[PDB]
Amino acid sequence: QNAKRNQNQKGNAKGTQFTKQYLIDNIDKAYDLRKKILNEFDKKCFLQIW
Amino acid sequence: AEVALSRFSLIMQAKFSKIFKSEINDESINQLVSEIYNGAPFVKMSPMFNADDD
Repeated sequence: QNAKRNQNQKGNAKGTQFTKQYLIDNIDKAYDLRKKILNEFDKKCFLQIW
Repeated sequence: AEVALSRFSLIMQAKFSKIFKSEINDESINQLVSEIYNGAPFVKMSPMFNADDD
C-alpha cells in the first residue's frame, strides 16, 4: 500500500502591550514644557526693555 | 623707515568700538540711543540674557 498526506497549515498572532510607568521625577521635567516656548516669544518678538 | 612704518601701523589699528550683539531689527537700537550715548544710568532690560556678556 501507498499513502500520501498533505497537511496545509497557517497561523496568526496579534500581541499588544500598553505599559505605563509613573516615575516620580517626570513632573519635575514636565514643569516647564510650555515655559520655554512661551518666553521664546519674549526672546524673539517683543521689546525686552522698558 | 620701517620702524616708522610699524609705529604708524600700530596706531592706525589702535581704535576701539563697543559691539552690540542682538537679533537685528529694532531690539537693541532703542537701548543704545536713549540709554548709552545719551549717558543714562539705570537702563532696564528683559531677562533674556540681554547683557549677560552679550
